[PDB]
Amino acid sequence: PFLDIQKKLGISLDRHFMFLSAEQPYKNAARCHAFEKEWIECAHGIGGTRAKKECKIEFDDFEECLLRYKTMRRMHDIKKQREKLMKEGKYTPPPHHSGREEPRP
Amino acid sequence: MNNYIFVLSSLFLVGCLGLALKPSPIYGGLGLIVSGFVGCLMVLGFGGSFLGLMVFLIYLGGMLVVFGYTTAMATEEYPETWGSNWLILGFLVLGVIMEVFLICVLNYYDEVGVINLDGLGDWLMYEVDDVGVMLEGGIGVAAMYSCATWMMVVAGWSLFAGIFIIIEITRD
Amino acid sequence: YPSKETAHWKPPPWNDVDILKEKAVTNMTLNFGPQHPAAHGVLRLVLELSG
Amino acid sequence: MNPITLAIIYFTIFLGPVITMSSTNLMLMWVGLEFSLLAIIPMLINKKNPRSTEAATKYFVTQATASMIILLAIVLNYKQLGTWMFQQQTNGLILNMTLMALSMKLGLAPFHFWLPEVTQGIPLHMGLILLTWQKIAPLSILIQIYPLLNSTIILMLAITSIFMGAWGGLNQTQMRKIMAYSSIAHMGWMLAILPYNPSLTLLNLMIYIILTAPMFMALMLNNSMTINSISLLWNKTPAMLTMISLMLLSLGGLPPLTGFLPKWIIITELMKNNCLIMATLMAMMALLNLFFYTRLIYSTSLTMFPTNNNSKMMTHQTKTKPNLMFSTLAIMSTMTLPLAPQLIT
Amino acid sequence: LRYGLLAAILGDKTTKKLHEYSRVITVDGNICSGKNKLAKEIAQQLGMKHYPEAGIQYSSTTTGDGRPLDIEFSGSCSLEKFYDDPKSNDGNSYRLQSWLYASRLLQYADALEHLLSTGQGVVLERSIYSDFVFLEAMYNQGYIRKQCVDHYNEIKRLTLPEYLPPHAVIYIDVPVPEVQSRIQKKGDPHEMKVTSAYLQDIENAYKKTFLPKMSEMCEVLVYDSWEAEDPTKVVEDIEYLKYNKGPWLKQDDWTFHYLRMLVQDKTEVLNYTTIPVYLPEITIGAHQGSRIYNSFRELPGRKYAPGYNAEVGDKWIWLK
Amino acid sequence: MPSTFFNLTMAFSLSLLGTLMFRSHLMSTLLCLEGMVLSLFIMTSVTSLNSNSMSSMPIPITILVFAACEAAVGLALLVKVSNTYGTDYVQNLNLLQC
Amino acid sequence: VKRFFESYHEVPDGTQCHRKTYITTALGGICGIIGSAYSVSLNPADSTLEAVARVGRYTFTAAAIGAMFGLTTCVSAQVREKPDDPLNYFIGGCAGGLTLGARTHSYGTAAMGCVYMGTAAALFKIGKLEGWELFPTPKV
Amino acid sequence: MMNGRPGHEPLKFLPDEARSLPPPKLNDPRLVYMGLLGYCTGLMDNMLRMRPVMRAGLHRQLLFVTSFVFAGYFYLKRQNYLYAVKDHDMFGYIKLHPEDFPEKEKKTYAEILEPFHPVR
Amino acid sequence: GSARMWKALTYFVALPGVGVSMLNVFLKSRHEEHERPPFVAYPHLRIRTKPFPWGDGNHTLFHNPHVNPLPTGYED
Ligand SMILES: Nc1nc2c(ncn2[C@H]2C[C@H](O)[C@@H](COP(=O)(O)OP(=O)(O)OP(=O)(O)O)O2)c(=O)[nH]1
Ligand SMILES: [Mg+2]
Repeated sequence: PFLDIQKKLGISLDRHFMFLSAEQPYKNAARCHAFEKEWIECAHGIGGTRAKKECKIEFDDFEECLLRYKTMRRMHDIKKQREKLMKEGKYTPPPHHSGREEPRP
Repeated sequence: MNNYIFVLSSLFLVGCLGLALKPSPIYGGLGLIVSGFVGCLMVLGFGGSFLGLMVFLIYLGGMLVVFGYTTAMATEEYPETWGSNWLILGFLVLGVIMEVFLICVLNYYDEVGVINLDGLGDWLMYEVDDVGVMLEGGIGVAAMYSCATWMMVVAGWSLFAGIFIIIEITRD
Repeated sequence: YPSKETAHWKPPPWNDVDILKEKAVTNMTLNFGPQHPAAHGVLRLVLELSG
Repeated sequence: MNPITLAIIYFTIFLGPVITMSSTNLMLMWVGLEFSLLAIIPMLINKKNPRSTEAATKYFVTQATASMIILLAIVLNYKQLGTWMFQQQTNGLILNMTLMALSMKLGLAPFHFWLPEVTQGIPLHMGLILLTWQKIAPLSILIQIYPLLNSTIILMLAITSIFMGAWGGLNQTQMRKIMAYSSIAHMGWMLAILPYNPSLTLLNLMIYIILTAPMFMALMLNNSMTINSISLLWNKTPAMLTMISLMLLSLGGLPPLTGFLPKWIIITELMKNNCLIMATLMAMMALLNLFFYTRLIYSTSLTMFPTNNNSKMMTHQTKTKPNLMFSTLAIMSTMTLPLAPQLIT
Repeated sequence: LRYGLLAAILGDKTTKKLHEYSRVITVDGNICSGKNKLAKEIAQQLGMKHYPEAGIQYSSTTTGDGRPLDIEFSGSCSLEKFYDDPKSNDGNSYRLQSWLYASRLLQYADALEHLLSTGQGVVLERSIYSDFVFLEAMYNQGYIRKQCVDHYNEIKRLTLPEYLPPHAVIYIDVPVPEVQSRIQKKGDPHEMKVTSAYLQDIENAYKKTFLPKMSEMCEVLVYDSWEAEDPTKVVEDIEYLKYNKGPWLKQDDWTFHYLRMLVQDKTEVLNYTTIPVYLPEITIGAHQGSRIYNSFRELPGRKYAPGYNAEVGDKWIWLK
Repeated sequence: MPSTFFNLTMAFSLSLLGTLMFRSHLMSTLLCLEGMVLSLFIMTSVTSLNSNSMSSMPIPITILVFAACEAAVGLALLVKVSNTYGTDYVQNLNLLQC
Repeated sequence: VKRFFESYHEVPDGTQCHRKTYITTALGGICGIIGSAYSVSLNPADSTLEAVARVGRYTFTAAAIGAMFGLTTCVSAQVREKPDDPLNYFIGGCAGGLTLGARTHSYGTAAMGCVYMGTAAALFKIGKLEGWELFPTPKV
Repeated sequence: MMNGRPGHEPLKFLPDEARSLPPPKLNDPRLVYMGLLGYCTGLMDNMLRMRPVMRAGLHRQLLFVTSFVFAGYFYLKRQNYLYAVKDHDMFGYIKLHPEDFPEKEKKTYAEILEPFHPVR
Repeated sequence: GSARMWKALTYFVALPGVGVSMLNVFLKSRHEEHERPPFVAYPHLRIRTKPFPWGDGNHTLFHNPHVNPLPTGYED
C-alpha cells in the first residue's frame, strides 16, 4: 500500500485474503495451497528482485499448478498419439478404460 | 456434453457482439438479458449456484430499470434493430464468421493454446473435494459478513452514498 | 488563433449557463373512448397527458 | 445543497483516495477510485446548467471506461497469479492495460481530450478539487507498481502528454482550459519520472498541487473566467498582481522559483538514467508552457488593460474571500528553492 | 461574515423568522407620479423598511462614510447632463443607465439581505425589474445604440434570475400630460428639459412589457392617481392580498441560505455587472482608471478595509 | 476452462469495442458498459470456482455492487441529458469545445 | 516487424540501397496510416470516399518522404564512400523535407522540413553510432 | 527508494535512531529563512486582506513565524535523519561488497602521459 | 443568532464533552487500584521546619492516611 496505516495500527482490513493459502472459511484449502505457500516463504525477506531469480523453481511449480499449461500438453499428447494408433489399428482399448471394468468402493 | 460450456460461452460472445453492434436499447436490453442468462448458466456449470443466480436476478432488476428508461426517453419514432440496417447484419455475420475463423486458427496453428478441440471439456472441473460439507459458493459470501468487515462496510457505504448521489443529481 | 474550422466558436458564457431553445413538450395525445368501459360509450375525451 | 448531503459527498470524496492509498488490494484501490468518481459527479452537476451536464457525462463515461480496463487488468492478474497484487511476474499486457486505464483516469495525452472539456463548464472550486485531489489515487496505484512498468510506453505517454499540454495551453484563452493543459504537462513530467524514482514523482505532484491551489483561489476571488477578466484584476484587486506573476513564473519553472526545482531534479535523474534526448524534448516543451504563462502574465499584471465603469462600485464594496490558507501556499510555492535538499528525499 | 453553513446548521432559519408582513413590495410609476410618498407611508403603516430610489450616489451613501462621493468616484455620469443633452457624443446616457441599473442591483441585494436576515419586509422604489423601461425609452428615442442595448440585456440576463421577484408590484398610472404638468410644477430646469416622446416611450414600455411579466409571477397592483394619492386603500389591499404564485412558494431553508450568501457577498452581486465586454461608453482605460482608483484610495476612510483605517479613529489595529 | 476464459476475454473486448465506438444512443453506450460488467463478473466467478478461493468469492458481489451503482449514476445523468435536450443523443453534447 | 527494422541495421550504409529505400518507405507508410487514422478520427470527413481519399493522400505523402529520404541517404553515402557520417542523413532529411514541401505546395514548409528533418536524421545517426538510448531501462 | 529497508517502521515520523542524530542548532540559515518566510506570509496576508502590512495582525504574524519555525525544525530533523540513514546504508553496502568497489591506484604525473594540445 | 449558536454549542459540544471526560475518569477510577509506593525517607520530601498551626502540627490540611506518609512512614 502507498500509505501504511494498515501496518501501523496492526489492523487487517484486507491483508487476510490476498492469496490462496490465506484465511479460508471452514478450513477448505484452495487449489495449489502448498505450492504458493512455498512461493511466499521463499520470497519473504529477500525483496522482489531476488524473488524472481532464486525462487524461480517454486514459482514455476505454482504457475504450472494453477494454469496447467504443461499438463494439458501431456494429456493431449497422450490422446493425439492414442487416436493415431487407432486409425492404423495397431492398438486396442482395455476393458477398464472402455466402460467395462470391475468397480471398487 | 463436453462442449456444453463451450457452446454456452459462444452464445455469450454472440450476445455481447449484438450488444456491441448496438441496436435500439430495447433490443440491446434483450441481448443483455439473454447474455446474463447465459452467464448464469455458465457460472452454474463451473460450480456454485449462488453467484450465477445472484447476477441473474440483479440484472433482471437492473435492466428492468433500464428498459423503463428506454421507454421513458431513450426512444425514437422508428427504432433500429439488428435487421434495420444492412450494415448491422453485415458486421453481425462477419463477427460470427471471424469467430469461427479464429477458433479454427487457434485449433490448427497454435495447437494446445487457449482453445483445444481434443482437450475441450477435459479441463472444466479441476479439483473438487469429493468427501466434504460446506463447499458451495454461498458460504464464502456468507463469511464476508464475518471475515470481510472492510468489504461489507465499503459496499454498504457505497450504496448509502449512491442514494445520496442520485438524490442530488435528480434534485433538479 | 482563428482558422476556418474554428472561427465559428463563440466565447463561453460568463455564468456557464447556455441559452437553449425551449423544446416542444412531447405530450401524448390519447383518445379516451368512445369504445371504452369508463367513457360510457360515446365520449371522445381527447386527453393531453404528460406520463 | 443541505449539510447532510454536503457532509456525505465531501466525506466520500475524501474517503475514496484514502482507501486507495491505505489499501493493499487491487480490488480496494479500484473501489476507492470508484468512490471518488461517484462522489465527485454530483458536485459537477451541482450547478444544473447544460455545460455542467455535458462535463459530468463526458467525465462519467471516460472514468467508467478507465475503471473497467483497470478491473480487466485486476481480474486477469488474479487469474494468472492467483493473488490480488502485481507482484513480480504479472503479464506485460496486463500492465499495459493498467497503464492505459490509469492514464485515461488521469487525463494525460493522448487520453487528454476530455480534461479541458470537463474542467470547462464547471465551477472553479470543483475544477480545483478535480485537478488537485482526483489525481493522487491513480498516482498511488502507479507508485505502487513503479519497477514493473514499461519504460518505453511510459516515456512515450509522458512526452506526448507534455507536447499536447504545451500546445493546448498556448492556444486556449479560458482560464480553466489553461489550467487543464498545464495539468496535462505536469502529469507528463510526473509520469516520465515515475519508473526511475516515485519520490520525485510525489515531489512534483506536491509542487504542482501547492502551485495550482492558490492560482485557482485567485481565480475564485472575482470568478475571473477569461484573460480579460483576470486582466482587469488591477482595478479589482491590485494587491495580488505580484503574487500572480510569481505563481505563474513558478509554474513556468524559471529559477529561482521553487517550481524550477521539480523540473530540474527530474531532468537530473533522467540524465542519471541516460535519456538525454527525452529530457531535452521535455525541457523545451516546458519552455513552451512557460511561454503561455508569460503571455498570461503580460495580460494580467505587467500591462494594465482598460477597465469599465462598474469597477468603481467593485472598489466601493469590500471582500473577505481570500482565506487564511492562500498566502501560506503562495509563499511555499514561490520562495522555497533554498530548501531544495529538504524537499528532496 | 458570521452567517454561513455553521450558522445555518446551528439555526438561522429564514422560514422560522418568516412571518405575514415579510414581503418585497416595489412601488413603480412614471418620472414624477406620487412614488416616494406612497412607498414611505406604506412602509410606515405596515412596519416595513422603506428603500427610496437608488440614485447615482447610492453606493457612496451606503458604503464607508455615507457622504455623497465625488462624481468620477460615483460613476462620472450626470442625470442633469443627460437631461441637457441626451445625444451627447461622449456616451453619458448609457453610462448613467448602466450605473443606475447596477446601483439598483446593489439596493435589491441590500433589501433581500435585510429581509432574509431580520424578517422585516421591504418597500422598494423602482427595483431592477423596471429599469429596462428606461433602457428601451433611450433606445426608442435614439439616445443610445443597439450595442448598448445588447450589453444591458446581457448584464440583465446574467444578474436577474439569481434573485427572487418581488412579492407585490404596485404601479401608478398617470398620463403623459399630467406627468408633464407635474414636471413643470416641480421647477428643476433640467427636469423640464425632457420630451413627451420619451415619457410616452416609458409608459409604453411599462404597459407592453413590464406589467405582463410581473403579472405571470407576482401580484400586480395597478392604481391610478386618486386610487393612489391617499395611501390607505393600497395598504388595506396589501394586507388582503393572497400570494399563491411565483417562485416564493417553493423556497425552503437551504435555498434561502444560499440566496442569503449570494446577496450578502456583494462581489458576486456586482460580479456580472463588470463583464469585460469592451464597449466604449463603459470602458475607461488604464491611466484614467489608475488616477481615479488612486484618488479613491487616498480618500479618507477608504485606504484600507473598514475598521483598519487609523485616520478615522479605528482602534486595536495591531491586535486584528 | 481456458477456452471459456479466452472466450469471455474476447466478450469483454467486444463490449469495450462497443463502448469505444459510439452510436447516437448514450443508453446503448451504458448497455455496452453493462456488457463489460457481465464479462468481468463471469471471469471473476469462474476463477473463484476454479481455484476454490472461498475467501475471494466476495469479489464478484463487490464488483456487482459497485458497477450497478455506476449504472444508477449513469442513468441519472442520462435523465439529466434528456431533460436538457429531449433526446439522449451524444452529438447534442458537443458545445463545451469552446 | 522488429526483425525487419533490425535487418535495416544489418548492413552498413551505402549497401543495399534498394532494401534501405524499401524498408524506410514501409516505415513511412506505417507512420502515415497512423497519422491518417488519427486525422480521420479526430476530424471526420463528410463522406467515407473523401475520408479514405485523405487516408490515401497522407499515406502516399509520408511514404514518399520516407522513400526519398532513405534513397538519397544511401546514394549520398555511396557517392561519398563515407558510410558512418551524419551529413548523408542530413542530406536525406532535406530530401524528405523537400518532398513534404512539394506535397504541401509551400517552399516555407519545404525549407523548415529540410532543416528539422536533417537535424533529426543527423542526431539519429549520432545516436546509432555512439550508443544513445531512446527509452532506457532504469539503471539507478 | 529507501522505504523497503529492513527495520523500517511504517508511517513513522522520527524513530529512536533519529534521536542519535545531532539536532539543528535552532539558529541556522534554514530555520531563519523559514521564519522569514512566515513573516513574509503574514505581510502578504495583511496586504491581501487590505490592512496595514506590518501595523496590523501582530499576533497573526507572530503565529505565522512560530508555526513556520516549528514545522521547519521538525522537518529538518526528519531530513537529517533520512540523509544519515542514506549515507549509513551506502557505507554499509561499500563494506559489505569490497570486491565490487576496488581501490584504484591513481598514478602520478611522472608516468601518466597526458596529450598536449598547443593553442597557437 | 449569537445566543442560539452558543446554546447549540453548549448542548451539543460542551455537555457531551464533559460527559465523555467524566466517563473517562469514572472508568479509570474503577480499574486503577494504585499500589501505594514503598516509603522512602527522602531528605527533600516531607520537610517539617515548623509545626502546622492545626491538629498535631504533623498532618497536612488535606492529609490522606492511605497515600500521604508522615516523615516517619505510613500510619498503618
Ligand atoms: N434616465 C433615467 N432617469 C432615471 C432613472 N431612474 C431614475 N431616474 C430619474 C428620473 C427623475 O428625474 C429622478 C428621480 O426619480 P423619480 O421618479 O423618483 O422622480 P421624483 O422623485 O421627482 O418624483 P416622484 O414624486 O417620486 O414620482 O431620477 C433611469 O433608470 N434612467
Ligand atoms: Mg421618487
